Amino acid sequence: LDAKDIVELMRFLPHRYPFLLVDKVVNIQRDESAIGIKNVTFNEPHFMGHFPGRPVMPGVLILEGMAQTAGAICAIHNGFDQYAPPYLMSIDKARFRKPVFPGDRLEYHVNKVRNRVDLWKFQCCAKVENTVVAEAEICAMVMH
Amino acid sequence: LDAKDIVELMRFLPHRYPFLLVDKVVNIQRDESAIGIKNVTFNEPHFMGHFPGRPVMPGVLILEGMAQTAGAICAIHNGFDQYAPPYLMSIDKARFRKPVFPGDRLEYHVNKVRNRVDLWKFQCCAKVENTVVAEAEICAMV
Amino acid sequence: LDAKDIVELMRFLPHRYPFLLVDKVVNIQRDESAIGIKNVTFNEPHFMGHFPGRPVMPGVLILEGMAQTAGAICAIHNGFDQYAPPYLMSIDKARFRKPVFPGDRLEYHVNKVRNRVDLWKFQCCAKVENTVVAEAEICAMV
Amino acid sequence: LDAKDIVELMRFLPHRYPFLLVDKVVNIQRDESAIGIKNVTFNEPHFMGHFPGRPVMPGVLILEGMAQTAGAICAIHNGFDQYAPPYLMSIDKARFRKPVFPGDRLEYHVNKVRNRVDLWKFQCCAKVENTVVAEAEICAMV
Amino acid sequence: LDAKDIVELMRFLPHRYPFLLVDKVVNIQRDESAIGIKNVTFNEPHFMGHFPGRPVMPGVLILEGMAQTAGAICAIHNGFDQYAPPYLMSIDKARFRKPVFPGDRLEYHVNKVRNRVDLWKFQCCAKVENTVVAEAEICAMVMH
Amino acid sequence: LDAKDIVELMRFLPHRYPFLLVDKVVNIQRDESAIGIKNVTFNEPHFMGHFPGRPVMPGVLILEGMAQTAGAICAIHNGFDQYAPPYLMSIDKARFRKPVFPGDRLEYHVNKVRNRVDLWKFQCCAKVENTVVAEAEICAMV
Repeated sequence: LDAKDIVELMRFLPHRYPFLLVDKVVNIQRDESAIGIKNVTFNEPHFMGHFPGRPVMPGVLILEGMAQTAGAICAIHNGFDQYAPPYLMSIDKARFRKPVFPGDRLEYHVNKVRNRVDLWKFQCCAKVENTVVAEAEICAMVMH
Repeated sequence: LDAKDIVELMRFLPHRYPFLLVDKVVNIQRDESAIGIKNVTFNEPHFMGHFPGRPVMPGVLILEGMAQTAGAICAIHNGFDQYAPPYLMSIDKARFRKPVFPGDRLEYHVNKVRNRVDLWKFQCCAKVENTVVAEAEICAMV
Repeated sequence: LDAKDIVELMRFLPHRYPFLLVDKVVNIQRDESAIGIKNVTFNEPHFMGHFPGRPVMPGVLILEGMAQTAGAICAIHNGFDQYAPPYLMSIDKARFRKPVFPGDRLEYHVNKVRNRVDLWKFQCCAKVENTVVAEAEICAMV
Repeated sequence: LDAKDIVELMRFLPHRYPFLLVDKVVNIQRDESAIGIKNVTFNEPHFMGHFPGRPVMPGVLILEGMAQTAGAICAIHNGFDQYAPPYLMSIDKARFRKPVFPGDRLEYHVNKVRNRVDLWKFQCCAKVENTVVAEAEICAMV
Repeated sequence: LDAKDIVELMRFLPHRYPFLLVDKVVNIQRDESAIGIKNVTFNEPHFMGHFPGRPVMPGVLILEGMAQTAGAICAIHNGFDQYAPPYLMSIDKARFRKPVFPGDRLEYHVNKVRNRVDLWKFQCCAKVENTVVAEAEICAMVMH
Repeated sequence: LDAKDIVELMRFLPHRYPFLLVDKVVNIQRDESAIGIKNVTFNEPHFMGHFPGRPVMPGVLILEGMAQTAGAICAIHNGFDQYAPPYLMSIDKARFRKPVFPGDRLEYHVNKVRNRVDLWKFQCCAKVENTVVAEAEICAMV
């Protein structure tokens, strides 16, 4: 199974700091499934304000992590890259079960559902230590 | 109808820079409805990486804007404040119709649906110049 | 009348984050007049320190806003761009009448006075909702 | 002659990062004159965008440097502090003669002219190695 | 064995963003040993410039991580906290063996050597997946 | 004797904000010795958290300053540049004698010891006003 480090990811994702929210993608099975890795550390800029004295990872950035891992494997598979950026179209059945904190390691399990005509839709679940922490169905399109 | 400037907001929202994503809240009708204001400007940190030479507002921060205006009127109404922080639980039927850019002014129209037992759920739609730019149903606890 | 969005602006202004202080320029009449747009939002880096718990837009950044809108229309008109960067030379009669806050929208009305030999000088006034909030006469070279 | 380090300054200036633009104030003669110290280093946030690959100190921040040194000695002298924040009102005869860069050390010589009824006006000149690099007359209220 | 989460750590370390470089401390045996946890993620501010397009963790921040975990257990043990800040005095035998990257998880193993009269000196080794990535002997003093 | 300003430095050091920790390098004698300049100012990001209301320069960034001035003269001498990045391997006999603050000007005196096969090791001492403030022996590869 394929894997991508951060420098490789940068070839398929246009996202940069402070908005590149996966560190690795592993167990990449073509197009259909992968698992994205995101280390959560206190030394991230969002923790300055979310929340002061009580750092907790904003759910929306988890969603964004998920979306980036999905979009990443699709850009890899479809011979696309950055220079052709994604555009988030829908999020459904997004459910947050447990807060995540500095020190936690997020694994974003994404499963295909659909990817055709510059438009993919994945089923994604976020785990921290085989505990499901969030889930959503995320759809985006891509432009050129 | 009630309004809150940024300094007042800061009393009900624990959120600070870089994650305080509403600038005002206006036409606050108790608990049931409001409209949050967010000016989009190029001089915001996320525009460094989203995207380089092509700044466009991340939809998730639109969601977060909506969630903040909701939670803010709920914190105001229920005699709560910060020190009792919110926790986003669900987002459903989230739909992004049109990209927003520096210079745009977002208005987050939120409408009650539910708020009881430290648990509210609102129906929210984001507009730029009477054009609906996004919509979601957001639910959080406190 | 011409207008420029942020991405276009970037071709005429070398300024980048955190010091690109206009979001749009509109009603561009050649070289002679324009109006620069700057949305003020809490999510800007300078509000971390100006001031803590009391965000208020620094007057010098309003100045810098005005200077950029002027220098932009001049760079556009004279077939210049970035790669040829401006150098602020003078500011006179600068007067700040009212504080501006998150949620506010600044319009920088600039009027020609002079532009020849890589050296322009404009009369600029900043408004927030047809209320004059500042004014200055600014001169720079290139 | 009196001096203030950064931690002392913080008691008289409400300004914080990224907008606290003097590091020291020395040769403080009551109320009438001082000299503000500002080290220019590449590791400052504004150099990210002013300019990319060509760091050069923004003139308006030099202005702001001067204003802060003035407002500081006034806050010290008049038994004021932060909690009573300044408001910049005018800038006149502002003239920038030479660009300043990382590695440079700015000295802001300020001279009284006026300070009464929460309203001072100073004559300020900025030097880098006994070379005048800018000058302005600045007035603010409190 | 004791452990401290980030909010607890904040009581014993005065360090804040962008210079709080441990996320957790675990297996805290009094004063004598612990292991500090630091997740390395791309979304940290230093990665903007170290290096552009090639994020690699600066060794000096690893040293700093180590020093913070040592100083943390000492502040805990000695009934100290922040408000009494540390002051780094020496670093010796600092050796960096392998680069660390976004996605990596740092464990800082620290062992006592000395702690008396507001002055401690620890032996510290940084591992990523039971692989020694760095080591140093770090001494600091504390003031009140 | 050779000198490099910040823009030149940028050609030999891959490091950028917020981790470019020298502003100049002067008295560059080939490869063998130099002196790096770093102005310490309050307006640097690390001073946000090191420490709040008590800014004091982190010793490790002093080390990093020294390492950068070393690696910079080595990159200059050996016809290298950035695109071939350095990797810090050892630090020994590192000793911090006196805290440095905003307003201070650091000078990093570095002296060769060794530089062969993409592997240099220098003896470095940091001074503020002819007072030795720190010292280390630093070794890196490329």
